[PDB]
Amino acid sequence: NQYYGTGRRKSSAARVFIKPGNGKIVINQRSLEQYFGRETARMVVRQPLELVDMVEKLDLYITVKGGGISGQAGAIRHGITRALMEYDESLRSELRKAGFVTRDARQVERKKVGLRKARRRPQFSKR
Amino acid sequence: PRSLKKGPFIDLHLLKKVEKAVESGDKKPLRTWSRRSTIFPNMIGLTIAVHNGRQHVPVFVTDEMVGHKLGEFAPTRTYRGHA
Amino acid sequence: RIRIRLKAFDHRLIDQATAEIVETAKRTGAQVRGPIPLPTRKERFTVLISPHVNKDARDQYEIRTHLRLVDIVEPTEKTVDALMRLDLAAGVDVQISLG
Amino acid sequence: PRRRVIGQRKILPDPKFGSELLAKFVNILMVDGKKSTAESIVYSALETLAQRSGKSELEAFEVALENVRPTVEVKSRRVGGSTYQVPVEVRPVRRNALAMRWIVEAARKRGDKSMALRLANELSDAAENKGTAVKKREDVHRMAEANKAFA
Amino acid sequence: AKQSMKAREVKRVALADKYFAKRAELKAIISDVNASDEDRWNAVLKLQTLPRDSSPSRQRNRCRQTGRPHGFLRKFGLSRIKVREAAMRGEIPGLKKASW
Amino acid sequence: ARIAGINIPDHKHAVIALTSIYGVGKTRSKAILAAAGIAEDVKISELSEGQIDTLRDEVAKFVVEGDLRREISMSIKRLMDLGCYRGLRHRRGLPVRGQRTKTNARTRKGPR
RNA sequence: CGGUCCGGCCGGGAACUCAAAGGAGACUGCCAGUGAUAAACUGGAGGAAGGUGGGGAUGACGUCAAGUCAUCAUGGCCCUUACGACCAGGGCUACACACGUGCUACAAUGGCGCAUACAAAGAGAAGCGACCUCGCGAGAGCAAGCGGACCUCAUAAAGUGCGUCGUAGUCCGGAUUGGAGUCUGCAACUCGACUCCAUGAAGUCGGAAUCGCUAGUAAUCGUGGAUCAGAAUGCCACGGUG
Ligand SMILES: [Mg+2]
Ligand SMILES: [Mg+2]
Repeated sequence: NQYYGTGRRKSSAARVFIKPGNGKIVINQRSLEQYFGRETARMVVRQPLELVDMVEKLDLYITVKGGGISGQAGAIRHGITRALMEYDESLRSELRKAGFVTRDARQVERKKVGLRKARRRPQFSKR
Repeated sequence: PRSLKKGPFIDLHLLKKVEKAVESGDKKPLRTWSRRSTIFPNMIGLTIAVHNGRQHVPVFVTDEMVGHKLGEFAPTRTYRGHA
Repeated sequence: RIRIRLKAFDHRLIDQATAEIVETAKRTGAQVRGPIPLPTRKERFTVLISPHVNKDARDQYEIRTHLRLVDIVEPTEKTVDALMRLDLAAGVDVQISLG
Repeated sequence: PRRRVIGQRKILPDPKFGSELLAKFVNILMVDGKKSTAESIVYSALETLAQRSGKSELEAFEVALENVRPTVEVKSRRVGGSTYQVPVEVRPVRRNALAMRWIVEAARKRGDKSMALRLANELSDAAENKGTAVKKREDVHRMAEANKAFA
Repeated sequence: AKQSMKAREVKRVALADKYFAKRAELKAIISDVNASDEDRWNAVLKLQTLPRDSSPSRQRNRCRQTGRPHGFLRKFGLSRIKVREAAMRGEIPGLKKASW
Repeated sequence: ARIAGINIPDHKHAVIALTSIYGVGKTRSKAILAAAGIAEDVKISELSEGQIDTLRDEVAKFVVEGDLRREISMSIKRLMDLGCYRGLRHRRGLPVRGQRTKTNARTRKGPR
């Protein structure tokens, strides 16, 4: 059973262990609602199983560990996708046809010397 | 500040001079060069000429200065107005 | 029960130093645990290269420190002597623990 | 950019109901990265407006936006320091964006107990062409159409 | 790199490395409340007429090669201007320009 | 009600109402209520009326409006008469805690 | 998979996240249009990433008698019983003023408090310094472990669910003031910082002007690092939201 994935996004990292049965999503021990506050996030982590129809026909079990709701919220999706693919692979299409298969590389640049926040520059004293 | 149990910082020599003044009963000013020294209650009733580099400024120490530094009574800058 | 911590700055020489002790152990004994690379420590420093006044000329340098573990759990009568009779190469540092 | 001419970026599909218009409204109403409370406020206001108008939430939002939808942008393409502005027609995407920005700006302009209540009260006026959005549209259109000899 | 200032600094070490035990025990005694007021006062009065410039926290950390009184680094014991030419020549086992 | 010689507003919370006394801030106001048995979420109204006089007696456990005013005045006058650095910087309109009276003596010198 | 004190404690293991070493890997490689049957540009397909995939060092001959003989060396002048040299006390921190820059606030997306959540990277032996007894608070005493994927600094916040206040110089704003101790170094009147009780300033989006940013960037929130007995709104980095 256990089809697995490893979603990543920002400085986060997931670990989805899909299997066959009934919702029962459970993240880092807590259940979805308990774990994710920003209800928004509680939808990114259910989006993939919506483009298919396994929202209520499969199980799950994740354990994300890095970052913040910021992107931990997302790493789940990536993974839930990589592993969904290993359930049938015919889904690759729809899932790519929705952006859920790419890992966003958007990172966070470095404070460069002289600047003050990566890009922002000390105000210039006019003349 | 300093620890409560460490004690004050009166000088070796200053204590000797004030003891000499207090059992000799002299009204002449006692000049001192220390500026970070504390005050002892036994100097009440004496004139102390404290040195700050410019002049030996006199202090007629009251019974209202024991727990602070004697140097607070003698500033070093010279300024009483821009104009 | 006995282990050696190797500390260096060069992965092209610390690996040779590790090989020269792991092969020695596997020759005059057995039961090795291989080289375990610990997270290397990198210390960064920003240095002004302005002699008198230029608050823009900065250089960002970093000093590396690579750590590896070589633990031989079961020693023979010859392992300790073989790993201590070595003509250790310069630059690397050894912290040996024989508990 | 003089040579680099880019297209238009894509936004999230707003999984609350699903609408690019709603996603854009949310991401322009939010400030200081407070998208969570911005979404709560806008969704509460829209759900109240749904019952207050009798229609669906998305349809009532779309028609309210259309009823205050502008047509002309008054830009400053003057040749120098001399004041010489120019009105021009607006593309549909920037038109919708400007209309919803005016809506969310009137939301901040008019104060009440909560921003959700302000948004609901201002949408209840944009429904029958009242409030601040339609007034601003009229005030921009009068000065954009009164200057026709200047091309 | 003034010669006059290059001798006071070494004196502040050659004298501070000698009074270590007496100062340590005096600090411990006057820091532990389980002491006597007269003994603590006598100890602090004896400590204060010890040479002033022999105190540990009375010398500024001076650069090793050039003695620049600013920008002294613990890691190299050298100022920025000299550590630049040292790391640039390559005498510091591991100092490479970096890029995170 | 009128506590400590000042008619505290009736339509405000007890903590805020008793904070109006010259000598109490946001902490002593909670402390007095905690030590006397008054909640921190009720107005002056809907409260025991004998508790008003109990609080009027309790606020005498420390300095009060007139007492604090006269204490500050006498302290400043004593500093002026002694003539130390404190008095010199007090009866001139300048900060005394070592603040720079060069570019930021701006509510000691007043508006320019 | 198993016992299990419900804790990965170990029994075990190397699928994974992580740890450091060697690599596959995006090259216009493709299909279509445009373009000169080119180079290229535009779409789409695969793809984790697409046209430089995304950030940093690397600053070409030369310009500014550009800036430092105050890091340093240095050809000449120079002082040779003082411009060399001695330590103590002051002043570099002051002031009717004008200016570069930033922090702090204008209050309903905002402050007051009570569950509650997710980071990276760091520094540590004259050291980092868990507990505990205490203190309204700073920290006092006793003090485990650790050159550290082991212990400390370090219950991070913004977020979140509740309550609460209601538009007011405000429960906003936290400066000045009298006093209190604490860290700290022989000594904080000039001249430290922390603390909490008390007065609770100014200020209520600010003319002409003016500066920064094109994407995980603006903008907000907190943390970390070097200097050093302590004394950061300065400096250098780090991630969260977005
Ligand atoms: Mg492509
Ligand atoms: Mg020091």
